[PDB]
Amino acid sequence: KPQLQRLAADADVDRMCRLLEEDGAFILKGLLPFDVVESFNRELDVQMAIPPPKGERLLADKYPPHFKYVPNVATTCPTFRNTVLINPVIHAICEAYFQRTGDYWLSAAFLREIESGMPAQPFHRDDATHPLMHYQPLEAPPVSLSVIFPLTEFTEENGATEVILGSHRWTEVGTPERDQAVLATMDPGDVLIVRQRVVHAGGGNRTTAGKPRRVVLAYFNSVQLTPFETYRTMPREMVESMTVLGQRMLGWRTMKPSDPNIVGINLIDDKRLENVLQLKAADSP
Amino acid sequence: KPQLQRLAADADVDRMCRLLEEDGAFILKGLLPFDVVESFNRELDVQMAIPPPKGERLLADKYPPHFKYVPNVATTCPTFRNTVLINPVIHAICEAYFQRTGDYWLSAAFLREIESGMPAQPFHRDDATHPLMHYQPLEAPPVSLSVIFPLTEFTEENGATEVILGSHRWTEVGTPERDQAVLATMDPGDVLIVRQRVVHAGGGNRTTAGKPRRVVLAYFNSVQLTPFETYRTMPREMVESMTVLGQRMLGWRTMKPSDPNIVGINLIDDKRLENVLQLKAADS
Ligand SMILES: [Co+2]
Ligand SMILES: [Fe+2]
Ligand SMILES: [Fe+2]
Repeated sequence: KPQLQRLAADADVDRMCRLLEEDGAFILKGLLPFDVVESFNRELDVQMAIPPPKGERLLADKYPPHFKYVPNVATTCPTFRNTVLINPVIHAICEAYFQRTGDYWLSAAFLREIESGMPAQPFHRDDATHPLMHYQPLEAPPVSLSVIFPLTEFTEENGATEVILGSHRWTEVGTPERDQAVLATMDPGDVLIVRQRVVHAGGGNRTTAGKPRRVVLAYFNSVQLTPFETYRTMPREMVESMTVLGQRMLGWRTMKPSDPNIVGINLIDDKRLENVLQLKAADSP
Repeated sequence: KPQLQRLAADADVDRMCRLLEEDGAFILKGLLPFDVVESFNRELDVQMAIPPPKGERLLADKYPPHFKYVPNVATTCPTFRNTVLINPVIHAICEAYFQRTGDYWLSAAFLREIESGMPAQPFHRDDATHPLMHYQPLEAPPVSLSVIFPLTEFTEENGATEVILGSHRWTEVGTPERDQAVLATMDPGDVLIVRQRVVHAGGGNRTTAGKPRRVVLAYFNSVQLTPFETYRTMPREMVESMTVLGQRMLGWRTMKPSDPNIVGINLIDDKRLENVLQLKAADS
């Protein structure tokens, strides 16, 4: 079976862009150094250690108490906010991928941890958070890109993501067989990039030794689509410590869909949002 | 030749909905009382008298100087924010129209004034702010609704909006003649309601004298779609003086697209935005 291509960080962007249209997915090998990965893991550990609140939790309250989830990791994990989120290889890919739709930003970035004994996900498309995506035709400009960060090893046994190459060209998901998929086996620091409409499934975790598989999922969307997570409650001090790119990703700046939108989006008083807010940024100068 | 149906403000919503799927548009007669129309007009006169800006204007700078425009009237006109934005009939229509896509909110509401001697708009659909709308099939859940408030009289002289009935079912805009459209002639306090994909055009203004024609356009979108105007810089006192419904329309609350989105949208910390912000409201 044709496998997912593993590319070094210096790989050609045109090539990556074409990989996404032909195969629908690929892996960037060793993008994040191990020190970044381990700093990110420790920040995430802090969040998972927090005793559960007394109040409502929108997603978590639907699941049993052993559910492992960290929402909107950019507000609590400085390593993601300052290093992972603004990786220039990721954004080179995004800019080439989103060329026909225009600007993109971060819709969500969150931790999942899959424990030993968990079954695999059903095969699906990532068209549920913004259901209108389910009706976009294949040839329309893509509005969503999935970026999957393994924070432990992804192996065959512990549930490496199952991806069916070319499946973004299918009419429906149907009920595909597992052996039609290939495995995104990976080391921490690798990155898996998945095109809109590609049929895939988390592999669960069939190990029995008690070692959980840890994944951070980041969804970059056209700025036409409302971010699932809103970063508007970030303190000004935190917002201003980020770079312009980071501020743009977290919804703090006016953005531009492609023509025929010739004005922009996410603005106020006919001015750019960062101007009305007098937003400073770390790399303004 | 079929005309725009004129309906009483208290008409049945099922009939308003049949019209939007058959004609694609209709007119509500006398929805806003005269005292609402007058105070709204007074609040817009204040903004119209604000001196010309010193910095860039994202929209205004794109067009010649006869472009009279007041963006995001929700933040500067209390009558719109406290009365027109939350009108219960408008929302009965919206809830029915957006049933398949789920929750909706305000993408934009703004004032345009069209002086004498202005030519009509080219025929078009309202699919430019969110270009992905161009590729949605006709059968897919609608994600946008246009609500047009005449603040002066719309007449055949001064450029009442031209609407081509049933044109939401066309594959493309094409090159339609002006005589394929019917005119949304209205008095202030009426409301023109236009379905997504309906071909239409601003009438311009064929008059030679007279004050400009004045219109407030509100675009209501699925909460899946990012609001053109962000109301996030409204002061907390202003936000908490509004009703829950008002806060939802202006992006200050977590919202719910339809299943299979089973969590919602516009949340933070796995919590509702209004709960993180400890947001009071006029009616909660
Ligand atoms: Co003719
Ligand atoms: Fe998925
Ligand atoms: Fe229009």
